[PDB]
Amino acid sequence: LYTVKAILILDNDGDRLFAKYYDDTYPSVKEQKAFEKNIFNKTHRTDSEIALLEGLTVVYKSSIDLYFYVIGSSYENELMLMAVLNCLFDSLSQMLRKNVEKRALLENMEGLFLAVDEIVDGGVILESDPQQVVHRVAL
Amino acid sequence: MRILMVGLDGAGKTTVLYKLKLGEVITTIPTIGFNVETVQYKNISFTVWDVGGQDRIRSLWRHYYRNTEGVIFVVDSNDRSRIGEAREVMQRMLNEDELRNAAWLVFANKQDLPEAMSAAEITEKLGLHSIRNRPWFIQATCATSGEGLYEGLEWLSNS
Amino acid sequence: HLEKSAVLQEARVFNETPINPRKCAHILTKILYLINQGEHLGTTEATEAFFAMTKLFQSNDPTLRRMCYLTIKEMSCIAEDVIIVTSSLTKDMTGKEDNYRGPAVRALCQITDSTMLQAVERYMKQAIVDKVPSVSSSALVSSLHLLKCSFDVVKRWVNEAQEAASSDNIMVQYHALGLLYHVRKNDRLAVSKMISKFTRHGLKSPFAYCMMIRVASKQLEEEDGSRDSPLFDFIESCLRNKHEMVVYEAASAIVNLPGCSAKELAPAVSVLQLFCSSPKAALRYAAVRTLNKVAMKHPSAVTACNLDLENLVTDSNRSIATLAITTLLKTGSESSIDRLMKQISSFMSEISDEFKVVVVQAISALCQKYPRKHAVLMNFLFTMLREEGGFEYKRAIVDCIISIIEENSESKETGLSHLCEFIEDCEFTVLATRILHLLGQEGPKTNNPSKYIRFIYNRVVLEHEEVRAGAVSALAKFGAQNEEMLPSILVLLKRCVMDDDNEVRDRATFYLNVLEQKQKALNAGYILNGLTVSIPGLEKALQQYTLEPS
Repeated sequence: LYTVKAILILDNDGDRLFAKYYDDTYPSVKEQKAFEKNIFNKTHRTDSEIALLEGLTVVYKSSIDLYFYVIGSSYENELMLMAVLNCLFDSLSQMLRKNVEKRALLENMEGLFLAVDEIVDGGVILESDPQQVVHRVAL
Repeated sequence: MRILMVGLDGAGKTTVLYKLKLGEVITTIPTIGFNVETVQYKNISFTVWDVGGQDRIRSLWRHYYRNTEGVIFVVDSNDRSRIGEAREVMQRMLNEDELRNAAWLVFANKQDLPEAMSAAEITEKLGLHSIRNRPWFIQATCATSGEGLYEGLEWLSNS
Repeated sequence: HLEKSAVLQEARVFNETPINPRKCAHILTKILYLINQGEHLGTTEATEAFFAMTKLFQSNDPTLRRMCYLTIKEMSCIAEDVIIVTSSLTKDMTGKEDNYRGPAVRALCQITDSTMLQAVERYMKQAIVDKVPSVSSSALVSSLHLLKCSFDVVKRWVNEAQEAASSDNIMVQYHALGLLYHVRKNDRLAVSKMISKFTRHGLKSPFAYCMMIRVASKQLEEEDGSRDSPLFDFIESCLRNKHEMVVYEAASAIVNLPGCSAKELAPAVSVLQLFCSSPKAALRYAAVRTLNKVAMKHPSAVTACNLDLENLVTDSNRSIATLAITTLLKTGSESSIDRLMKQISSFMSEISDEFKVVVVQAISALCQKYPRKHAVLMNFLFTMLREEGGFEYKRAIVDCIISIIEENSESKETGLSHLCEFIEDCEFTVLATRILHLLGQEGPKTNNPSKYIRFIYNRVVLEHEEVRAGAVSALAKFGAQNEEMLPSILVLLKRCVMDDDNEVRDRATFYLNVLEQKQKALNAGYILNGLTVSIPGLEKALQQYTLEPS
């Protein structure tokens, strides 16, 4: 039981606006931020549903001032990961009552924290239905 | 009004609480933890923290001391072997700074049992007469009938 | 954003009388923020905050309940007397609504230990069977965590877990089958029964397929007693549902280790299954591949080739281009190597930095891995030396030299000699060490050592200690192996360079004194060819494989 390695929603530098680690491989801030900077550097300023970083398929999207991440295994493809990443974007948008930017996330830090935990649970994909997550969470 | 109800295991603390809240005599399990409930009596809303009396939990009561306006100490009047132990627990409880001004109400309980010690007997054994620093009262109770319970809530509300 | 101390502290009021769902929930949000923003809690204040929160469980509000689940899991390990919160979680857990149901089981089960395992079971059995994915999946992941604390309690849940397995709902099934495989296991055979039951079915759950493919990938013919085939009628060997990841995972295992052989509607020996998905968008990445395939990656390789090769050449996007190199690498083999090498040559032109180092390493590495001759490998290794001139390293001097003395040595030294003409001290410690080590060790009669010596002599002056020390010791061995050489050793060693620097002096005083002064029983003994300091494997090729599409 494992698909998603980690989820990060990063500003346009790779610094932690947010990350919640569905791996046990980053718990300390220094390394959680390093990871975040690492994934953001590869993936950014080339938007696609694919990136390969650290031998893992990284699926990412972007907004005005954020890049949104799911990191998962590379034995899969973008599309499986993408379903998590689409939930992540979508659910935060509907939850916060505003599209994902740094402003929406900061506006409601609580909605963001709770919403992401419903999407991924210890690296298993707990939820992937944006609607379900949003009802499930209370602001 | 904030109330802490403690006593040794099997004294009848939860029976008392749910008799008061539900007018019902429930079938208890030992409380590994607390029960907390709000009870209305005569315009007062008593928030009662019933904290389990077995040893592991007994070690934890001190976290519920702070903010306590009154203390209900339940005693099983039929258990003579453990009365000294009750006395020991209660005496050092009386030394607790967070419990310093809290009203002290002893329930001598299971008064319904033929050989139950009397409230006077219990008062002597627990050393209640020697409390000069705050309000105390002893009340014979039967939590199953409900006897003495509201006389307790009454006394307490007159803190 | 926040300060961990202030927020951990103000939480202590909960422990007393105040419960205020709004205030406490906020304070909790702040805790989650301290972690999220990236901060570390202080233990005294954490321990205190944890005992305080449990009082807050009395008030049942969906946002406060939510805060409480995340905060207790994060604060659980950096807190004491946490056991009190179990009851409160059970109380919450039985309360109907997904907000409580799912999030509580997960928070409760995390805190729950084998003593406590028994308590959660009634509520767990009720939560696992749910076709409402939140409650069931959280309960299924929760059970996985609990297998640690106590196995036996979790095992009883196999029936509820199986019940969830029968859903075609993606989560409920993924979690149900995945968890089951872990749980019921006491022997292979009982797990195998669980898998066969779902196995005949054409799911619409890609995740279940994937988790299961992995269990399945090996030949299982004892599924539900016995059966006459490794058969998987769920995509692993079948292709009932198309979706490029599932299709890729399945196709690479089945082809040369049947999970079942090829069907007209489900290729599973033939190379096809990957290939029909192969022309695509970004999606193509799974599809285009290979791995194994009948009988080789090469007939397979041709299909997909248009896709992998055009992206790899065109895209100087890192994200696309990486998928394109991995995909080229996958369609590769012994045969493919002609094609793979031209492409990899081409690739650095798109991304040229580290990627440059990697392609000049790759073309050599591929030649060593997939034979186009060992000589060609050396010639590629020259091209690597030429292009980078510094991203070769120390491990390269040892690996190039060891590899070289299989055949290349006379040539390699000579090539190296030419290569040394490059750049006097920016060429690095390592190249000088390679021409030096090789010229020392071979003792050129293939070319005149005088060019080599003249080249090395200049490099030493302005380059690091380790090479200058290397140069004296090499010279000494060079003396012992070849008598002729001794006159050059003397002009070099008297110099302030190859001796009388620092480290270089100490080694030199020894090496010199043994050659000059002493018998050279020692010197003679010491040179057995004049070999390296260690003989490892062939490190470059694996390194290179991962490093290129990063």
